[PDB]
Amino acid sequence: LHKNDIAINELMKRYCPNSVLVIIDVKPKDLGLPTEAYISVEEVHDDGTPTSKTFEHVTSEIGAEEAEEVGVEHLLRDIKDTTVGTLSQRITNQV
Amino acid sequence: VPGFLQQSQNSGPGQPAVWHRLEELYTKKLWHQLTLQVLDFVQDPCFAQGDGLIKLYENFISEFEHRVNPLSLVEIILHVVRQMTDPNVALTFLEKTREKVKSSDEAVILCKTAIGALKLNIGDLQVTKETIEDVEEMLNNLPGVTSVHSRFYDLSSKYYQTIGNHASYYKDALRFLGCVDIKDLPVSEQQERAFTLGLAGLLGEGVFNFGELLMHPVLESLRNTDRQWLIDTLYAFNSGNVERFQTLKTAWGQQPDLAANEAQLLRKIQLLCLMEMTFTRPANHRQLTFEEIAKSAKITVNEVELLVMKALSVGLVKGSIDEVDKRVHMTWVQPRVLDLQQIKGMKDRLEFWCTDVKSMEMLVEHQAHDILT
Amino acid sequence: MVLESTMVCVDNSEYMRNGDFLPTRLQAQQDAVNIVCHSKTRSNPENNVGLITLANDCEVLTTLTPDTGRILSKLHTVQPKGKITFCTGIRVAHLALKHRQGKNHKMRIIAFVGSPVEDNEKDLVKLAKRLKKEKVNVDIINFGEEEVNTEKLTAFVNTLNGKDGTGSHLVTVPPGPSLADALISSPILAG
Repeated sequence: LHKNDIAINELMKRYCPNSVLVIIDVKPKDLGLPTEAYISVEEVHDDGTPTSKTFEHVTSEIGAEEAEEVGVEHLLRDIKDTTVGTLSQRITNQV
Repeated sequence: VPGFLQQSQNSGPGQPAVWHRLEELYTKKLWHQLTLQVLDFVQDPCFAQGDGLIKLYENFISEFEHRVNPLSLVEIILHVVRQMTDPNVALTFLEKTREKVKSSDEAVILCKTAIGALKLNIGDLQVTKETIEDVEEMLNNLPGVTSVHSRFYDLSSKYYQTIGNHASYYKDALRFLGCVDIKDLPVSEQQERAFTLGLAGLLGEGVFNFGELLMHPVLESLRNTDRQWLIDTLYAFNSGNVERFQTLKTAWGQQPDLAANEAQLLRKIQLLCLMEMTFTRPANHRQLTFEEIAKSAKITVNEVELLVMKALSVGLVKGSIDEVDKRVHMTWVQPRVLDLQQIKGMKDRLEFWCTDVKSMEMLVEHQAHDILT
Repeated sequence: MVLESTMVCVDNSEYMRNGDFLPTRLQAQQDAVNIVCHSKTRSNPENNVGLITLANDCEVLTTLTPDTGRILSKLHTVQPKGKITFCTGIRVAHLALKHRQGKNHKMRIIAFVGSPVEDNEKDLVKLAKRLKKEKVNVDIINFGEEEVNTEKLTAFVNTLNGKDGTGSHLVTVPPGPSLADALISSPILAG
């Protein structure tokens, strides 16, 4: 997020009461979990800052739906090493 | 009305240059150069014999003024009620200004601070607790006026001079000192301002040093120009040592409201020495016995339990107590401002953890890598 | 039915809050927006008109739309208080008209200046060479007061369209309390 990334929310707060944002990455060099999401709150400081209006992250993941299961799980056809059991978790154990 | 300004327009020599400008202000129907020029004629340092006369013309201005922000009404009304100084005829005029303004800027806040500014006369208890309260609830969604918080904080400090309150001055003084950087005055107010800030906020309840204000870098010239016993004894409170010498040197310097707060502040440093004796030791074999507490805090045996359970009541320690040895167990330390050696210890121990996690993870990965495959 | 997209720029600056013009400056420039929107509607119904301001922020109150109903709504309660903003006013209007769809339509803008501006001459001459390299004609219709016998706008329109520009003008404000139709009577003819 850069400095101008508050004014978009400050426009469309008059549409959604808590206008939540989503930060992604189109370039999958991220070996972390994409689809970051913030939300703007206020945390007004002991130093007497008037109003600090800061975005704060609430956690995120990728959910499931029955039809999109058919879609995604057919669009892969690529990799399946899991044989889900004692070793479907060990790749993520390196991770 | 033009004759009403001609008759008071004749005021002397030279000054009629801008008086003859004033007799062309209203003719062109400009209302912002007229705003700044009313600010000029009223900001004009005189005895101001003409403001109590021209205030009828200011009503004449308010007739077909009809859009202009009443911040100029504040900037005239300060000298106006400074000329009047009458609690009878000015409160009615104040309520008239309170009802006759409906502009998009918040003017009810400047009306409540006019109530406060004429509450400077009398009534520092009457409706203060009630009508101070509404103003910051009207101070919403734009605190960046900073005149509203200044004029609100002035009556908030007057509410601190409602004797039975101590932490309010500290709490809102941090707000005002946060919203002012240079105090844009002839400097001599700042020295006693930060001086009584030091005094009163040091007489606060939960605050002990909070050395973010000891490293507040706009009162640093004040800390060089204040009588530096106060800055030094604040460095002793930050240093937390019981230290009878400088904490008696403040009893040498500050005589009022230190005898009445003396046992309080010494009790506060008796509980403050804990959260430094646990910070000095590197948090591994740190179960403290009675002796070093009774040596630092210099209090007797059957008072250290009160001393630790007071901090447990407050919550600036999160430990427990055995008393067969009077070992007070430590599962806590206070987050403290990062110094240079703290910077270095941070980076070094953080790297120490990081390379160990990496070196063991690489061995796990390589040992079970080819079965992942 | 000539091709442009007329970008009206309203003037809700704080010096427009007086009544030196006919009732209120806001109402006279509002009727000026009425006559220019119907004038460019009769000039072409294909072209469309959104509005923009020079307030605290240059807000896109209206997207570039052919209908004037939202124009009629947004010319009311305009909050005519705030510092003038011009130099990035060119930039926000220009990128607003690079958010168009038919880029064969001219980037024609009208500017309403009724307050003393604090522009730098080098900033506006970077804007001058910029708009030379951007194919834009702006006729600026001055209002109210400024540094009187208005300055840097003569400079900006003179540096804007030298060497066969003939598309950008500068309608200075007549400093007399005149009817708004007399103020637009020369701009209703041509630039």
